[PDB]
Amino acid sequence: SGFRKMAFPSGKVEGCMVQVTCGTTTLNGLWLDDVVYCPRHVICTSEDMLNPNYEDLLIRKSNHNFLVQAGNVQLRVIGHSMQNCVLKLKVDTANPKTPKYKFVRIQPGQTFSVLACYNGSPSGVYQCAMRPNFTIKGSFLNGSCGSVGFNIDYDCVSFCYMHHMELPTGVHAGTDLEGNFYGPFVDRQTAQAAGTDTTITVNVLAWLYAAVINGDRWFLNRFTTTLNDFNLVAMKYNYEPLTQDHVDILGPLSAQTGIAVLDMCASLKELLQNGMNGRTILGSALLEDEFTPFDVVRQCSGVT
Amino acid sequence: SGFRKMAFPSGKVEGCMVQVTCGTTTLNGLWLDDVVYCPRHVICTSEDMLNPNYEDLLIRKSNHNFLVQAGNVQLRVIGHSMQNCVLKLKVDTANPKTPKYKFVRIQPGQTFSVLACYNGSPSGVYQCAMRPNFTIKGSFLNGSCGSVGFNIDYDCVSFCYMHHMELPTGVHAGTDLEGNFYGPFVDRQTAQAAGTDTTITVNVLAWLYAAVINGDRWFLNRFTTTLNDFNLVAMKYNYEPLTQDHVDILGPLSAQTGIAVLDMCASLKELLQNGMNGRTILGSALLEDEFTPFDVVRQCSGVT
Repeated sequence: SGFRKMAFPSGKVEGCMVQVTCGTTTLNGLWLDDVVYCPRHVICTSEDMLNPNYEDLLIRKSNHNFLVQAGNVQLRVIGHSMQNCVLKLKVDTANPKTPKYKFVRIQPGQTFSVLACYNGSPSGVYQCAMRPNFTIKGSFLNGSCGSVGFNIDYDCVSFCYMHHMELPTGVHAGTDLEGNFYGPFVDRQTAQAAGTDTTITVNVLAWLYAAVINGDRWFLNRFTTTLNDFNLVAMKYNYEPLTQDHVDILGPLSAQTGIAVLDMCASLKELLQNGMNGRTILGSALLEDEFTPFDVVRQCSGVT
Repeated sequence: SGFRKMAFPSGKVEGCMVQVTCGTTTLNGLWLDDVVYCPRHVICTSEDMLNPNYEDLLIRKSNHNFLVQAGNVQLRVIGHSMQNCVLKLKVDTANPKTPKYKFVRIQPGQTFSVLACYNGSPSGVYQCAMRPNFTIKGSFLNGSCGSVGFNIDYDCVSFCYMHHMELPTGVHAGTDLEGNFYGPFVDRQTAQAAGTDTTITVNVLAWLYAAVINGDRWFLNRFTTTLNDFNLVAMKYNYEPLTQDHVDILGPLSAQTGIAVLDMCASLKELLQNGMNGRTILGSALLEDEFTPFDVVRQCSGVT
């Protein structure tokens, strides 16, 4: 019993973190096989960040200008290339701690663990969601760039995020491991406003199922609804529309609890309309949306 | 910017987790040097848990009855002893991944990371606090016993908790690594009710400092208070009394923000009396008390 914002164990990723320095910029790199992946803005001064031409800045850089340190041992850089917004530094040594891995590009609403790093050294691990506006609400200071987001399926690390940018609003933007930004963001210090941070409806419903499983049941009401009726209310409250695909994904939690998805929708509808009235659900005074249906099943079933 | 419930990177602890089986009971062990530490209730059937005599049950157990598996390799048990509520299984092999470590007994209000494990395999990491009633609000299923709580100071893991028990209220109880329960709890399936779960006042104040640092300032008011006046209000709201020792501990955050501790107390007093009025602080609708002043400084300064 109990339900926590739980991150993946970070060890497999800790084994991959390195320091990358180019001139006076130091950030983090991900070392997988004989390639170190890092944000291309490693090559920028803060002056350059205002209007960088990455291809032109990169011409002035040689392999030996990229200083890669793993622990307190230097890696030899034998090649470098730019792929979208990441650099790939080819080193002469395969990371002996390379886990089984994949690069995945996640969808908004999907959750992942972040290993916050500074100078190639892990400081902390926390759980995030790709927001519907393609920001993430992280905890990142100067030097945190190249920190990565990931999921683990048994022994396979799926890397889904690399940290590049903080927006003036103090929310975060970054890339998949192919260097493609999530959403419309760019690695330039310019006006970049985020769109509406809508609530991830399917995740709230999952978390209400988590609450029922863990004994928090006060919000279960006598009502049901339809997807169309629920969605009129979702729209009004800046919740994402619920699809039949979301209903299908919640099936296992519906089955485990015996509460029909549309009945839980009607409970959520009343919570939106009435509020919590000073009550809590799983120790929260607001409706939590950074647990996926898969997260709730995993945590409630104890997958390793 | 941003402020997250952040756990220590778990890798150093993942390297220590093993499976312990005695008869039909399987739980987790901590392997440090040539000793495996596990809950003594590994020797109990669920029938035994109703009224166990551990010394008498232990007489019927030999070294070879304790099956210790690290990955998919068996460790040879060459000795066993009971220390308070833990067993110490001496094995013939020092854990080659033993980090620098200490055993510490933490005080209520202190926070730590939990590596939730099943069958010696890590499932997740999350942040906890030793509650003022000496419970913790964890996420633990059958098989999670022997999962450990820890802090890390650079490269030294301080182990402070081992998971033993879920109370009928679905809150958690366990020991330090000397096998001494936190609070009055026992490793027996009996009536054990928790006392008042008071709010860790110094931790709330730390988290309000975190909020100011991270741009959330709407709750800063024009008032101050005294420790005695604040404490009259704390008492009424089931907050722990604030001491001058707590004020001293908040000094660095006071200094960084220029907000006197007693001014932040007066802001907290108004929040208690007025509520949040549907507003949030660092994405929470309630006052968070599982960040210590040290946690806020660490996360806000990026210690590795």
